[PDB]
Amino acid sequence: NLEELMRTGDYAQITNMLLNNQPVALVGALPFITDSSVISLVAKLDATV
Amino acid sequence: QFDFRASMHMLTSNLTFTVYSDLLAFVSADTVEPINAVAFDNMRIMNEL
Amino acid sequence: YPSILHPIDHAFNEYFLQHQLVEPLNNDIIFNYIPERIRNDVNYILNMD
Repeated sequence: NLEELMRTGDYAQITNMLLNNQPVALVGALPFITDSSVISLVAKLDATV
Repeated sequence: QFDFRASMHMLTSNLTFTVYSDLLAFVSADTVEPINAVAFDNMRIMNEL
Repeated sequence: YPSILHPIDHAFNEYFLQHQLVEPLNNDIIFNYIPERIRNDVNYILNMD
C-alpha cells in the first residue's frame, strides 16, 4: 500500500523486494506516462522506473 | 653498555585505518509527519485532530 | 619495522602498540549505538546509507 508507505516512511520492505526482484504490486493512485513507442517497450523501459 | 642484540626489536602495528568519533553522523534519521506520530500504544499521540 | 630501543623504552612502546583503544567500526556497532527505544519507535526512520 503506497499510502501506508508514505505515511510511515518505512521503506525496508519495498527496498528488499526491489533489490531482490521479488514480484509485487504497488497499490495507490499514481500518475503514469503514456508511451506509444515499440522500441521503448523492447528496450524494457517500464522496468527502469 | 649499549648492546645491539638487546636493543633491536620488531615493532608491529596496522598499516592504516581511519578512526571515527561521531557515530550517529553515519545514521540517516527522518521522522513521520507529526500528525501521524503515535505513542507506545500505536495510536496517535494527539487524537483530537 | 626494525627499531633500536632501550629495554624500558621498548616496554613503553610495546605496551602502546599492544593496548590500543581503537576497535573495528561497522554498521552493526553504529546501529546498536542508537538507543534501543528510538530504534523501535516507528515515528523515527533510521537508515544506514
